[PDB]
Amino acid sequence: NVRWCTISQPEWFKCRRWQWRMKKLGAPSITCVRRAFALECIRAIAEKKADAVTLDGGMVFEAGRDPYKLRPVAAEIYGTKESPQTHYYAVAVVKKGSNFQLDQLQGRKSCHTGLGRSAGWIIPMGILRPYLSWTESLEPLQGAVAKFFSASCVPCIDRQAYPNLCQLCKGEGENQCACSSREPYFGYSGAFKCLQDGAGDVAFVKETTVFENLPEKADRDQYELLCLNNSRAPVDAFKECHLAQVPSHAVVARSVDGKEDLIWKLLSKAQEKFGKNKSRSFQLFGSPPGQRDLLFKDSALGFLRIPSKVDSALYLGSRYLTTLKNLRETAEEVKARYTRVVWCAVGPEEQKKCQQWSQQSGQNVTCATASTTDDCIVLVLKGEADALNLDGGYIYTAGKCGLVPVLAENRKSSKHSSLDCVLRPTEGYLAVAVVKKANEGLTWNSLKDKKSCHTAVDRTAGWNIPMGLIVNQTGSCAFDEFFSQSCAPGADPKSRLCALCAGDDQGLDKCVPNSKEKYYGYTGAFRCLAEDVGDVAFVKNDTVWENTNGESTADWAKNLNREDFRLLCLDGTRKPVTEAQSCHLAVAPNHAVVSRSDRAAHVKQVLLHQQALFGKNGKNCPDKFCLFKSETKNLLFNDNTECLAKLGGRPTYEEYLGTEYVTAIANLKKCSTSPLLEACAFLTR
Ligand SMILES: *[C@@H]1O[C@H](CO)[C@@H](O[C@@H]2O[C@H](CO)[C@@H](O[C@@H]3O[C@H](CO[C@H]4O[C@H](CO[C@H]5O[C@H](CO)[C@@H](O)[C@H](O)[C@@H]5O)[C@@H](O)[C@H](O[C@H]5O[C@H](CO)[C@@H](O)[C@H](O)[C@@H]5O)[C@@H]4O)[C@@H](O)[C@H](O)[C@@H]3O)[C@H](O)[C@H]2NC(C)=O)[C@H](O)[C@H]1NC(C)=O
Ligand SMILES: *[C@@H]1O[C@H](CO)[C@@H](O[C@@H]2O[C@H](CO)[C@@H](O[C@@H]3O[C@H](CO)[C@@H](O)[C@H](O)[C@@H]3O)[C@H](O)[C@H]2NC(C)=O)[C@H](O)[C@H]1NC(C)=O
Ligand SMILES: *[C@@H]1O[C@H](CO)[C@@H](O)[C@H](O)[C@H]1NC(C)=O
Ligand SMILES: [Fe+3]
Ligand SMILES: [Fe+3]
Repeated sequence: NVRWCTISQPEWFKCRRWQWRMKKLGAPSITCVRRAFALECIRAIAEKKADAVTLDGGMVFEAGRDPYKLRPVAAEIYGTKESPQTHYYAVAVVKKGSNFQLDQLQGRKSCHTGLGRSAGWIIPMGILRPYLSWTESLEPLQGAVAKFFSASCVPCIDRQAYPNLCQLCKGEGENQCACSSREPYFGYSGAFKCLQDGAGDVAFVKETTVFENLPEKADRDQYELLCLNNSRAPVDAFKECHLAQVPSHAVVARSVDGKEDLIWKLLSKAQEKFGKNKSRSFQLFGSPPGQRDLLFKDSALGFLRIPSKVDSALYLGSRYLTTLKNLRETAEEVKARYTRVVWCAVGPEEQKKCQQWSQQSGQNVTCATASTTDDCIVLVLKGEADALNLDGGYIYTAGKCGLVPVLAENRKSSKHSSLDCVLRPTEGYLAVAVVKKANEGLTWNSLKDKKSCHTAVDRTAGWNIPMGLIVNQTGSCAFDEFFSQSCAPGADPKSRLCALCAGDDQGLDKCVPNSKEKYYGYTGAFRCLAEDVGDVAFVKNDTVWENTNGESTADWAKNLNREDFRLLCLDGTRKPVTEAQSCHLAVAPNHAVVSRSDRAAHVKQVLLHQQALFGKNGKNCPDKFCLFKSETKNLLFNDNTECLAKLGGRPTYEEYLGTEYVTAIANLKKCSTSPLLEACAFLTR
């Protein structure tokens, strides 16, 4: 049983018509909950009084927020049968023979589909905003818009407060300018009817609205499209004369106990039975004259199922998310947001370092925190954060979600002193497998059923290199059953890969992938080996050196003689820590700062500026703040980092990491699926 939320009597009548029509096809059953508007349904679903409803992108946004916390489980697909699309275009339709252009809309009368709707509100108001003369302190956007156009019809608007924005609305009193089918001028088709009846000079609807209302070209010849360059165009030239491409309408459900399986089941069979061109009796994507788009959009081809990790912000995307959120902020807030760089911190300790950086940077750098690196990637994707420095295996994940490399970590080399660190090339680190010397008979061959220590899952040295090699050599994909017990932060806490993880000093958050887990990272995985919790540690060369022989002042690593450890070589021999060059697993590319394509240049410029103040030969280091020092913790950047080096021209994730490593990651990735990887797949549609 799925409870569908309807916001009107004509929508309720279709649901009920769909409910009876379902029964004979066998499960699931559909219930028709009656509400008045979109937010009521949002609240109904959140309160478990209903299960599904289809919203427009502006509503999708609001439904994802607290305290609703709803996610889009399926999206409507538009377009043709052979040429589908899962987005649409917001356009401005004018009647042919008008002298106004897009700039000349002040003092005109307009038609809108709804307040806070994609094509009808959000999209057109982000374009008109310079013409608005909005002084944000005196009134809201609705107040600036009210004095911009003369009369109008924008349903859902406060009729009592902005009567001119409801003045052109064709509704009957105290139901006129309503947020549903009650107002005849509501919706895309209702907006077109407002233009067609000559009430408004322009209607803001989608690209197919004029095609669905005027079947013959002769009547369609009397309309035009206002383009962005302040020109005009014919209605079939929408793909060149639109305002923005907006993501399609999605069905939403609860994040927890959402009934998404039943919802999809029901949606799949309905679309297969009464879809577009499927039956004579019932049309799912077909609704009555005078009341279009009931439940779903009219002439929608079907439903595209959305991946579990994709939320409402991810579904909508940073581009739409910017424009929506930018309308909510002021010009100066918007200005300041683009200027500031928001760094993403993984964990508690990193956040503290970032906050110190922020205050020392005079709020030039701002922080955001996530508990994992993956969460931070997601925040970068959402636009909530701007950047973070990442290990190569995470860079793969970020690049597959479209983030690009900006600057790489560059430490002290053996050759140059000449060429500046910024202009000096990265050398790459050596991936090693370290053991205690006192456990003789431990070779690379005798590795099965031993205890292991990894920096984290998906990382280069602690994960991708040894597990990729082991999978290849075993010829199996069950890495969970290779070692007897491990500590690989990022695995299932109830699995055996988390079995040796410590948690904090209270022992909570065991196997978490951040600095609060005792055995996390380069430092923690060595510590795991050093304290004899595991038999092998997969880390880099530098870690062994930095944590032995008086280098580390930490009490666990303070009494460590470097001659008590060996390096397992891939030829079955052991070697001392001085011959890492002849005994390593692979060479890994250095950790780099990733960012979004449009933020990359700004982030780069800013990071160069910050490096001069707080870096290795920083002006404020070491008396004020040192960006690369974290008390051997490697918070934000590795403590050994000499500077952040510039990369070459255009490099993608594949170019930075390298074909061989990318393919190596690729083959290892076939053994297990990542939800985030599935979600980024869908976002790069
Ligand atoms: C595997 O990783 C190794 C570590 O990353 C790497 O060895 C490093 O190699 C680089 C260049 O290749 C060396 O850089 C050179 O450093 C010298 C100056 O070094 C001296 O001072 C540093 C810093 O000392 C201070 O800071 C530390 C820690 O913050 C404090 O403990 C210390 O008290 C100081 O306050 C120090 O690290 C060096 O110590 C090393 O060498 C001495 C003997 O010389 C040893 O007794 C000691 O245990 C340690 O091994 C040294 O005192 C500089 O003048 C040169 O121009 C150059 O920049 C690094 O020092 C070296 N690091 C270490 C820890 O050895 C290996 O190259 C790498 N292997 C491969 C195959 O890649
Ligand atoms: C684990 O095994 C897999 C499968 O053998 C390894 O992937 C293989 O990697 C090699 C080199 O990285 C690929 O070969 C290359 O092919 C190209 C184009 O044909 C050629 O120009 C290169 O010179 C090279 O020969 C090979 O295609 C690839 N195999 C598959 C099935 O993708 C993987 O690297 C191994 N893992 C680790 C950690 O070494
Ligand atoms: C912040 O950036 C501005 C502009 O580049 C610069 O003048 C200022 O000194 C910076 N402050 C810090 C501490 O980075
Ligand atoms: Fe819409
Ligand atoms: Fe690494």
